[PDB]
Amino acid sequence: GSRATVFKLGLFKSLFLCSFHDITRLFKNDKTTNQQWVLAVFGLAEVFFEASFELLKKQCSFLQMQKRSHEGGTCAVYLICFNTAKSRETVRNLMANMLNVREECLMLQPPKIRGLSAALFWFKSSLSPATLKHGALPEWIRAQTTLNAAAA
DNA sequence: TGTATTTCACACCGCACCTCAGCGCGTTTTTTTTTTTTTT
Repeated sequence: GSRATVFKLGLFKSLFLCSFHDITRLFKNDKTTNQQWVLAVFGLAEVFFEASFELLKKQCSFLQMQKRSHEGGTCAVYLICFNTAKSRETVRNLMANMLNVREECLMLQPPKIRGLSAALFWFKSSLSPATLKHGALPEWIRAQTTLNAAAA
C-alpha cells in the first residue's frame, strides 16, 4: 500500500514547508487511475535521482523533481505526469522498480487542478538549482500560476 | 467464512458552451464672395 501517510507528510513538511494534501487530494481507492501524479521518495542517492530525471523523461508529458535535505532524512519530491494513465499500483511498481527503496516511501495521489498552493509549490520549485523540467508544465500548474500573457 | 480485487452509482466540482442588448457609430468644399469686365 503506502498511499500517503502522516510520517512521510511530516518530513515532507519539515523539508519543503508545504503539505501533500494541499498539492494533491484524496484517493484511498487503489483502483482509480490518472495520468498525472505527484511523488516524494525517501532514502535516495543523488546520482540515481539525477538518473531518475534521465530515466523517466521518456514517457511523460512533463517531469519535475527537487531534492533535500539537512542531516535528518531525504525527501526527493517528484512531479510526474505520464503519457497514458496508470494506476497507483502500476505507477507504484514503476517507481519501486525505479528508486531501490521499499514500497514505503511512495506518495501517490492525483494532483489538484483548482488550488493556489498546489501550483505555487512547484512554481517555486521550478526555480531551484536541482530542479529538472522537461517540456510544457501540465495544464494544472501551467494553468493556476501561468497561462498569463507572455508579453501582455 | 474471512478477504483480495473492481465496475456501477449519486455526485464534488467544472470546462465551456450558448444567450441578450446596453456600451461604442456622422459630414461641411465649393460657390459666393463683390470682385472689375462683360456691351457702353
